[PDB]
Amino acid sequence: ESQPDPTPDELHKSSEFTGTMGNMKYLYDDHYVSATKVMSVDKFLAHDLIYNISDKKLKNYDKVKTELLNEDLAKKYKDEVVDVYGSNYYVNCYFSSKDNGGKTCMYGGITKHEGNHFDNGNLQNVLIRVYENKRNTISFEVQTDKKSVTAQELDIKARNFLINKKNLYEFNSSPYETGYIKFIENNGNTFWYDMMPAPGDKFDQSKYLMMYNDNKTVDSKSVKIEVHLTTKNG
Ligand SMILES: [Zn+2]
Repeated sequence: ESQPDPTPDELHKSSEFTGTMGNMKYLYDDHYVSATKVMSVDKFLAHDLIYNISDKKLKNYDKVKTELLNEDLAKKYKDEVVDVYGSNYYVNCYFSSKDNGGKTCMYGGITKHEGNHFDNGNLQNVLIRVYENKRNTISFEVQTDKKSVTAQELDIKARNFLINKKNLYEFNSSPYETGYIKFIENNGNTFWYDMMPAPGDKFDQSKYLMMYNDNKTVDSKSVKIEVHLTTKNG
């Protein structure tokens, strides 16, 4: 059923990462694609959808391609009016079938608009508990207007806060050696994401963000979230 917690040896270690941690920071530091009530207009590969979404803030794009885990998911949302929220990238973002106004790429992040908001139009607060070397040091809330929200949206908001509050990611490296965010649903199901880059000297943004392609959603009103960091080295 649910995924078992991380084994000690499998968590990515920042000490084994030789690239620029700033490239991971970029993906979560006040960085995200957002849109409401849109419908896809085109496709590239069988598992993706293309939307006309403009970079409101910093005019960097007018088109967005989101890749999904499979062809079924893409077909399911193809003609639906949806809301979008996710972390985008530009390096190795591929479009056109020889040819096929900037463009940007991302994974998952879509939810149906209809019936997915709160009656009183208020926002739902989600508590995030932070653990450092097995100690709950701080806890804070992030918000969403969606009853059923993607795990990606909640993750992004949580890391954005920790970047500023705890300097989660810096340009050169990170004060933490290990890190993973865990979700606990009200039906008992659990799952987690590794918050550190794979070992080596070159961070692959596209490959990392791919973990969101399942378009996983959770009930904002009842889900629990825990961030587990260690400085177990230094
Ligand atoms: Zn909506």
